Amino acid sequence: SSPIIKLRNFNNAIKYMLIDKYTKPGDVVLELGCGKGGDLRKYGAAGISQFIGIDISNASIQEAHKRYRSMRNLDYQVVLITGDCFGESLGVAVEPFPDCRFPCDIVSTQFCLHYAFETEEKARRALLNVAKSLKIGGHFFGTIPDSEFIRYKLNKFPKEVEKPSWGNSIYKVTFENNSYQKNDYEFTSPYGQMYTYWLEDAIDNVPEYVVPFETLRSLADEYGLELVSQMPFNKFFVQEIPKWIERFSPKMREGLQRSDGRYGVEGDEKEAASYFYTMFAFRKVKQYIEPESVKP
Ligand SMILES: Nc1ncnc2c1ncn2[C@@H]1O[C@H](CSCC[C@H](N)C(=O)O)[C@@H](O)[C@H]1O
Repeated sequence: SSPIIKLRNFNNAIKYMLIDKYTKPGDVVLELGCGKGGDLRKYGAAGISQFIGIDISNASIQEAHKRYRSMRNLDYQVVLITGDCFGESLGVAVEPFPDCRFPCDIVSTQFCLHYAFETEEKARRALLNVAKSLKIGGHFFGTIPDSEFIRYKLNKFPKEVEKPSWGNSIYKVTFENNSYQKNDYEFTSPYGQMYTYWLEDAIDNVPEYVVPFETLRSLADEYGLELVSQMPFNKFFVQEIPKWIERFSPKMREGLQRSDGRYGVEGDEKEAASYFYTMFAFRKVKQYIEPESVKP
């Protein structure tokens, strides 16, 4: 109905499309930054065997527990853990939860990996956490702001603007500084490139960090993860929607359909959801061995 509701419907559609594209029956899923568990139920149709949700917010995990408790137990085991997925090794978080079945098949980071790019140390710790958790042949997928859209918008500001900002009725980005423009329209470093993000009734002016996708790809490769797909939300939706029209309920279709009959978003939610964000998927191709770790 409202632009922000259509954004939420669209992003939920994206997550269904992403999860069901790469997740297989029987998979063990590690959901990092799982929040209140809003995607827990999206794995049911995929037929997974175990969902491990980790989030740094104990309040969100408590709410995840409460929402799961009122649910009848699904066909998969659910493990919900309060823990820092980006600034600490995952072993600390999951050690009290021996039911976790590692190595897993899927690592999912939905709308959260960009918080790991606060520093190189945190970005590397997050990606090592992802890589070490996975089987060879496992997949790492997720959703982050598209650095190429961010660069496109940043490139429009003259160097004199001290705090480049843009948005529309439902979102706003405010960069901490103009170092990008002063640096001939390139980030001075891949990490800690901070902007405050506002999303109506979702994110209340919280700092987050650009994820220059070439750096995410380079780091992933260093830790044994090969890019399978990276697509802005609008192009991913176009690619997947032909197989999903029949799967969505009537109300779900109605909440995704435009007046010209196509499915997707228009208006302010078009930029806020379908341009601002990209999906990605990596496959683990080799086991990372820490440099100089093999001793006599
Ligand atoms: N270092 C960190 N470790 C784990 N979770 C983190 C984190 N930094 C941020 N988060 C979590 O990232 C989440 C972003 S909100 C997205 C929640 C969920 N993945 C969904 O798509 O609905 C929040 O729950 C926040 O607490």
